[PDB]
Amino acid sequence: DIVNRKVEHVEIAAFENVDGLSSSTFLNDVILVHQGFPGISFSEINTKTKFFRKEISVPVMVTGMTGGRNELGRINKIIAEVAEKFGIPMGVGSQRVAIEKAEARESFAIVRKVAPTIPIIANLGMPQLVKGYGLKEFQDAIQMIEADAIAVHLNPAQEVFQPEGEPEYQIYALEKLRDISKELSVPIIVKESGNGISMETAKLLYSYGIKNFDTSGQGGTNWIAIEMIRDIRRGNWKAESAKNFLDWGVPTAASIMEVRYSVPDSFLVGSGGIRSGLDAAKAIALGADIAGMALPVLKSAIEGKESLEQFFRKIIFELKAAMMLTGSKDVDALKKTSIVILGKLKEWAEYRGINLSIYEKVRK
Amino acid sequence: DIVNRKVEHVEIAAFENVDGLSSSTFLNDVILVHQGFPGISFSEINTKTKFFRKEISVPVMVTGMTGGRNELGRINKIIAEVAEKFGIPMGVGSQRVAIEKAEARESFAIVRKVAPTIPIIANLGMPQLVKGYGLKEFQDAIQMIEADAIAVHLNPAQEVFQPEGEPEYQIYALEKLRDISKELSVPIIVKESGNGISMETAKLLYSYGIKNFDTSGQGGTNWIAIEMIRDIRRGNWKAESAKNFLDWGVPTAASIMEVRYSVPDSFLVGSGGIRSGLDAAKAIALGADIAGMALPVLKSAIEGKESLEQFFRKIIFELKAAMMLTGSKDVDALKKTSIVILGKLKEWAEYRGINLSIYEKVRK
Amino acid sequence: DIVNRKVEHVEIAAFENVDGLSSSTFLNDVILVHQGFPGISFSEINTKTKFFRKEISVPVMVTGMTGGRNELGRINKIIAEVAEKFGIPMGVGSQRVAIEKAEARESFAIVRKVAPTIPIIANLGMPQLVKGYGLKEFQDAIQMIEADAIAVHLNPAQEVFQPEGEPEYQIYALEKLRDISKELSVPIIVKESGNGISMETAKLLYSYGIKNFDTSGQGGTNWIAIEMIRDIRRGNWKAESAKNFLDWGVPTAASIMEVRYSVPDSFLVGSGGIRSGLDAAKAIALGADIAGMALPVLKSAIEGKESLEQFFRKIIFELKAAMMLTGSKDVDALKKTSIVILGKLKEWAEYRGINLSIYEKVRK
Amino acid sequence: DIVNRKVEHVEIAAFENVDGLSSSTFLNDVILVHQGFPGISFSEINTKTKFFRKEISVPVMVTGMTGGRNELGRINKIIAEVAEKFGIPMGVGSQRVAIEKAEARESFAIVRKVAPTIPIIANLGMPQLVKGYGLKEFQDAIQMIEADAIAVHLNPAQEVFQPEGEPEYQIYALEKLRDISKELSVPIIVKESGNGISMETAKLLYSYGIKNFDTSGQGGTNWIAIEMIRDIRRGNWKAESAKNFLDWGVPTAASIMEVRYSVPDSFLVGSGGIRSGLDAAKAIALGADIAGMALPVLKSAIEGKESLEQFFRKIIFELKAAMMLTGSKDVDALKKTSIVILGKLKEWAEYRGINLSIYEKVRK
Ligand SMILES: Cc1cc2nc3c(=O)[nH]c(=O)nc-3n(C[C@H](O)[C@H](O)[C@H](O)COP(=O)(O)O)c2cc1C
Ligand SMILES: Cc1cc2nc3c(=O)[nH]c(=O)nc-3n(C[C@H](O)[C@H](O)[C@H](O)COP(=O)(O)O)c2cc1C
Ligand SMILES: Cc1cc2nc3c(=O)[nH]c(=O)nc-3n(C[C@H](O)[C@H](O)[C@H](O)COP(=O)(O)O)c2cc1C
Ligand SMILES: Cc1cc2nc3c(=O)[nH]c(=O)nc-3n(C[C@H](O)[C@H](O)[C@H](O)COP(=O)(O)O)c2cc1C
Ligand code: DMA
Ligand code: DMA
Ligand code: DMA
Ligand code: DMA
Ligand SMILES: [Mg+2]
Ligand SMILES: [Mg+2]
Ligand SMILES: [Mg+2]
Ligand SMILES: [Mg+2]
Repeated sequence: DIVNRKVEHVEIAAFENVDGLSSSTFLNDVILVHQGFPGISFSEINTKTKFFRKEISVPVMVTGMTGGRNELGRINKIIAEVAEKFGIPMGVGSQRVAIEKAEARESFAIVRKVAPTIPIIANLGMPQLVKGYGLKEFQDAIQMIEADAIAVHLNPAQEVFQPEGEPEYQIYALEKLRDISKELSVPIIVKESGNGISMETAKLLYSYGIKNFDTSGQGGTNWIAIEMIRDIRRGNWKAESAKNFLDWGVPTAASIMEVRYSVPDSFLVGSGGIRSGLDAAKAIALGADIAGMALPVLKSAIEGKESLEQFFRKIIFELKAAMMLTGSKDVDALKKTSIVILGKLKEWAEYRGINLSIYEKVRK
Repeated sequence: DIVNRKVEHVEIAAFENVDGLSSSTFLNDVILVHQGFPGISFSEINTKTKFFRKEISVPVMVTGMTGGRNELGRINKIIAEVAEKFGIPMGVGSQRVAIEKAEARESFAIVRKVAPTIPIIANLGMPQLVKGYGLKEFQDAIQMIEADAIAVHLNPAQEVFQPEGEPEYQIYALEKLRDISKELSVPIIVKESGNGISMETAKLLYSYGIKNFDTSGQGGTNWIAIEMIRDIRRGNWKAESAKNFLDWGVPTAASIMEVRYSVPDSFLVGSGGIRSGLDAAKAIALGADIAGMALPVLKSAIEGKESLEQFFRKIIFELKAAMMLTGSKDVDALKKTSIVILGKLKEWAEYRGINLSIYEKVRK
Repeated sequence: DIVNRKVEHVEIAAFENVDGLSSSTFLNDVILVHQGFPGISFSEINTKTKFFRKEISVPVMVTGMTGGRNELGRINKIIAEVAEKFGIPMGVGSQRVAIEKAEARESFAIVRKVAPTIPIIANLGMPQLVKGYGLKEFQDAIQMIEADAIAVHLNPAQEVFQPEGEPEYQIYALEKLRDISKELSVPIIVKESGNGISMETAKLLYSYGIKNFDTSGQGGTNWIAIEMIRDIRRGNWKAESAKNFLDWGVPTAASIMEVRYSVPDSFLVGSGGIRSGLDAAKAIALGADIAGMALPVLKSAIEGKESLEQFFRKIIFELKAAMMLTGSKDVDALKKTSIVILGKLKEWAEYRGINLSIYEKVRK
Repeated sequence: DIVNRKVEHVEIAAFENVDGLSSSTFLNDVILVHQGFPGISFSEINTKTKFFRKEISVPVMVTGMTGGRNELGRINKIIAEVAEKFGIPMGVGSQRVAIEKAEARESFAIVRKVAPTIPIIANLGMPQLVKGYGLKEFQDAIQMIEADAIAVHLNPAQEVFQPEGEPEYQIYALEKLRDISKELSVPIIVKESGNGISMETAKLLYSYGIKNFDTSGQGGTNWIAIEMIRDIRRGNWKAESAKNFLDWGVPTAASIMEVRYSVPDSFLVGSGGIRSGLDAAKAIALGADIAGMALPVLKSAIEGKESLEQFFRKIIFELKAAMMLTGSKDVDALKKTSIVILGKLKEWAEYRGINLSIYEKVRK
């Protein structure tokens, strides 16, 4: 019933009120400057971009979500087969459960069966690095789905409020991670889980050789909220404490700036409450290399394959519309299109010593 | 039934909820400084100003709206005959439909019949320049109403979400436009359609010899909203994507600043959600040479001639009041009266590198 | 029935919704810094201050309001006899009506009968200076109540929307005013009427020898609103235009700054929506020499003598509390106590080039 | 029935609507930067800190509240015995009543009986120093509970609106306080009472040798509100005046900055509307040495011992969570962890000349 937590996560995320609960992406404060004369035609817009060694159709990825059981695997199947069809990369949920129990291995292995060509991304938790995971468990997760990269997740917020949570993040784990990167065939992405990557955390990770980040800021799926609900449900007293932390974290937009600024040469996924292609566009324009999505993908896949195919169409169209309307012929042009940064995001950046002049240069 | 789109545009704009829907002019953030001692009498205020080669009574124009059918032409008739009476210039709707079908030619030609002296402004769409329009179609549109100028419209936003939309804006079209200006007897205005002119777009247009701009920013008629409604109505899936773009664009006030700043010597109409003579006053004060109106004129003309005559009286009075209360004896004095720029418009201008010092100089 | 407008003004102001209607003082944005150790006792706080040649008990005045009829004069009687008792100066309403009709002379003359010692301030409208008033009409108004000063009022906003309004403010009127000051035995105050004095207006007035100003900014009695109501009532079409100007003007707080800054050595009444002793305190602290009130005094006087005596007690106490809690032993100490300027007032001051450094110096 | 005021204070504070009534801590504007990789384990977080000569378990204190009667003493008993159990320091309510009546001495003396080891802090009012309290009354208060320090309270705000209030704060009282510190065996803390310490007040107190401050800013228990309620209840006319001052004071967060900045080397309690361990965390991070609480401790103690034990667990956990999620191994690390200062708090600090650069340095 670490597999029970797995179904509870999906069940709450999908059907309960946790999307952006008391949180904010700050994407509100980002405005793409409209170009009344785009200088391009809609049909010649090229959404292709690179994702490590492969090429992907759209600068969007599905980030890690689930696995560890049947109904969980058949979700992963729906996601993967559609992701394949659209040429967009897919992460899988934490593979811990598949390392601990061989029955859960199938619900992850299905992904590569049904999606042979797209980038697939493994997933293990940072806490497990403190609790005696090493080179072989990583290679396990990797070869189990023939992953093109592995995502190690940061979730100290969640672990703290989780009823069975493991809030251990000793510096030792980074020495280990860095050694494991020596021996690994594929690159590592470090990703948060709804609470965002600060420039301190980015710089630290970078100092240990981490080059790929996934922001996962607040404003999307509220993981403190999900554990709060699990806490309420067990009459665990932590529930009320969690309530005080519902807006803890770096908002996604702020995280994107923070990471891009503190480690310019990084490969950067901008995720955490990306809900439309416009949001994807803003995130990329703001500094991300690719935009990441979880929850809305889950909600669609639960409704069935074509429901999700319609979702990706809507996202892709939206993105292309933002590109069109900024005169951005391809992903590179979008990355350097004109933006306005307003309100709280501005105040944030200024206080954190993010120089708006030198920032415009770093993003391009 | 490109004529059907023409009636549907009028029918939605006039009777459905699209005026400023999730959009904003930012005119809110503009404050005309009250002068307790004006230094003038109300009766000596002179609202006269030049409009290319003619002189107009008020620094206000009715911008292009409709034509292509009977009930559409009898609207144009009401507008034009009232515009004439008040000595205010009038643009007509897109003349594409009249180029394609000779029956629609009457609904445009009526305008010059009933309004012999005021500036009348022709209208063709930018996409048509990529789709084989040229010198002769322009001269057609012009001589068809004995136009004093022709407005070429930017509507990539609209075209994108339009169900039958043509979102093609290749750079070629500007090379063509620039050549057509060589041969044309009247000047060209480039205008947007509810989404605004950025300083990048202004500068580009200017580099092709365009000197007359009509901002048409967001915060008035929401053209994305109108197409969304047409999409909902056809059960076209684009409807929901459109919903995400309802606040896409440059707000009018911001656009005025952007144009005036990036191309100081421009002749500049400030339009997009101008609803009162106070709005007109702000737009002029802010940097516009003349203020532009569409939707409220439509709504009045639909109610009848005198309903619209009362409207122009209200607008004029309001304008004169703002002039009086700023001690502005004439349109020139208004253009350099004292203002305050606040809130989001300030943040916008700062981020976009609009120097408030050097701006005050350019508008004065 | 210029006497009828007099009754209607009181009747609307007193019983209808016009106090701060869509307007704002910006006093919100002014904060008096609390001193946990004041350094004084409440009982030793000295509220005394000078008012031209006289001394007054409190740095507060009742500004001009009414007269011209019986029920209007018996209001002036209640106000005056209470003002006398409290040693606070009182302005009277416009004396135009008393110049035009000798029956109205009594409703003004009563004031000096019942208030022999306090400063009484005469009142005439600026428009009348263009319409043939001069030295003798001024001396009339003065000697009619043995005034210690005369207030000439600026009301171009009001006159514009007034149904029988006279919006004439030629520069000639200042040449005349300046000559009339030559021959007058008492000083002149120029005051606005709900719409505030800008720094341009202040400077202009100053260049004609005017040294005493009464801000009367927006956020209090909305005089555009009052005339709008009169308009609605006569089915006058101006009603709707007025509605668009409901928030026209300089907010009181801004006006105080603007005047103090542009003419440092001025004697300055801060009025326009002063509703509590805290408001009075903020206004003085901000830069006013004395605080001015109209509407709330009217409303109390209408309820009877003791109702108004209780009002002045409440005001005085409130003021003293603010003085106590800022460690301000007397009016001078309050004028230089510590403040915070926030929000929109700050943005206003910055845009209008009011240097916050050099401002803090000027207000001391 | 100065003991009646004691019962009324508790009875209103506890059961009526006065917590943060029209007031604000500004803690909203303080954001602790989330660290996705903390670099520590939750279990190795050390919350210990020094409190004068003693060491305390948590950087939190219960600030002074009550005493003077039986049901008041049995509250003090519950608080103290729990405070003891958790190793957190406790202040007692004003000991005036125990100096005046020997029956009230028991309700204070109980505290040291049931809490032998924790720091206990005496309490006397600043007004009593002008009304002939001296060395011996201080030593009385101290030895009556074997206090480790004495808090003298600033409450001019309260005294002003109190029906039986004594608003006397002559400078003389500081000369006296300073002399009394000569002869006293324990240190003196100066604390406010819901209205905050300004940098002027801090500097003044410091110039008289005061080194320990307790901010007690607005946004928590509204003492003006409490006296307002007492006023309403006695039909005292001051009630309405009080209403106008409900948001008078320095917001806690602002006060913390102001004190830390004006007197860097101070020992500083940050109190006034601290309601969660997150609030405690923010206050310490911001500049406080320890966080202070009153009202929520009262409310729990009223419900019984274990209700309050649960409360302290909740607070401690919350605090440790904030520490964890900022990678703060101990109280010192938290004091120098990364923050963002936004909105009104930023505007406040800027206007008050608090240099954000030189501030970041002072807080570490
Ligand atoms: C049901 C669900 C389970 C998830 N589980 C995982 C996990 O196993 N590992 C992980 O790194 N991310 C996990 N995520 C977090 C996402 O990858 C993502 O970083 C975060 O939810 C923010 O994106 P969103 O707001 O678009 O969902 C999960 C999200 C959802 C909705
Ligand atoms: C019913 C209607 C039809 C319009 N059609 C056209 C068009 O043919 N060509 C064009 O350049 N502008 C067109 N406009 C846009 C206006 O000229 C104007 O730029 C825009 O609506 C913003 O102004 P408003 O908010 O005052 O309406 C149309 C507006 C309306 C309301
Ligand atoms: C009923 C009434 C009549 C007034 N008439 C006059 C007038 O005769 N002359 C004048 O200078 N001010 C006049 N005032 C304006 C006030 O002196 C004051 O400047 C303005 O009302 C703002 O103050 P308040 O908001 O505290 O009323 C009048 C105000 C009221 C309420
Ligand atoms: C019932 C009650 C009585 C209090 N009485 C005292 C007092 O005797 N002396 C004092 O210095 N502080 C007194 N306080 C004020 C607190 O010590 C504290 O400074 C203030 O309430 C702000 O903290 P809070 O918002 O956490 O309650 C009292 C607070 C409460 C709730
Ligand atoms: C958002 C996120 C990281 C979800 C997985 O949490 P978990 O603690 O259930 O993962 P694991 O199975 O690694 O404990
Ligand atoms: C606001 C605006 C430009 C309306 C005309 O759009 P359209 O696409 O119907 O014009 P055309 O007839 O040129 O296609
Ligand atoms: C607020 C104010 C100035 C009221 C008097 O206006 P008015 O135009 O009735 O005065 P007058 O009697 O001078 O015309
Ligand atoms: C918040 C606070 C200081 C409460 C005690 O006030 P009080 O005036 O009842 O105290 P004392 O007993 O010293 O008069
Ligand atoms: Mg886990
Ligand atoms: Mg078109
Ligand atoms: Mg008049
Ligand atoms: Mg007391």
